[PDB]
Amino acid sequence: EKDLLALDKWNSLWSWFDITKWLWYIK
Repeated sequence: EKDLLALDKWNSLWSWFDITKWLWYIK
């Protein structure tokens, strides 16, 4: 059951698409 919202698979997108590292300097 390939889930597009399965956060268990999003963990990989959070390793390179991490903007918090960007917002941590401002927000």
